[PDB]
Amino acid sequence: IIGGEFTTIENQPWFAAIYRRHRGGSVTYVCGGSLISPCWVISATHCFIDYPKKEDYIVYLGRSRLNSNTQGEMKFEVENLILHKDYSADLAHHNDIALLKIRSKEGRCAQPSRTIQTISLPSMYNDPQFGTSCEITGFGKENSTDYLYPEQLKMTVVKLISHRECQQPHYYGSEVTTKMLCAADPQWKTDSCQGDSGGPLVCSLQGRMTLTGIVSWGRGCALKDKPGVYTRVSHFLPWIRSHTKE
Ligand SMILES: Nc1nc2ccccc2s1
Repeated sequence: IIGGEFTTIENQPWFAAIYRRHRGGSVTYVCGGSLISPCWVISATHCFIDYPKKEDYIVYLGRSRLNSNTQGEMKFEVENLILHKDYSADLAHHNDIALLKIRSKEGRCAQPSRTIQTISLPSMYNDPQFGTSCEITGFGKENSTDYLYPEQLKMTVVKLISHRECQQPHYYGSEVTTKMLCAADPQWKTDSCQGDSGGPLVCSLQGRMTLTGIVSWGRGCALKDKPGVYTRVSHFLPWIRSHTKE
């Protein structure tokens, strides 16, 4: 997250931190995700496509720090890693959505607590109007030029951009489809960045906090006329519903 503010997991208790174990034993951060039911985390396919083997991954819930344990956190293995079969990449990632079925070493799913909660899905084809303020959360870079990721979780606020505006040549042209959502700051001063992929774009939809988007792609970070692009969750409900019975 470029700009914005530090936070803790109590302010985004559905946030999942996803790591990969290497041969040799070293563990590195992959991407964010969101707990949508006790056994299911939703994220982005592009985070996993190069290493599609479920055994490679570790998921934490209730974690506020990147490389230290948070009191109360839960650690899970990935029982199933489900990637979208229509995924494609050209800048733009199409159908950039993934499901992780989580399972602890003891065979259990997430147990809700002060630091671990689920986020509601939107109803179909129901999104906030352009100009609406939403929140994004992640452990991604704080500056495009940084090498390190922040040790503490961050969040910021971005505003939804209409498809009409995002499709202008001077924005992203045809790279953006109707299954994607653009969001940015009016001054371009805050944005998602490398390492934020897979995490939640959350909007309040009729009084309910709702998973409107999943961090997917963008040209650079916090650049004029280059918004963050998000998988439009409300266009994938049948896919999510079918695959969460797996
Ligand atoms: N504005 C955005 N920059 C990035 C970088 C990596 C992934 C997602 C995004 S969205």
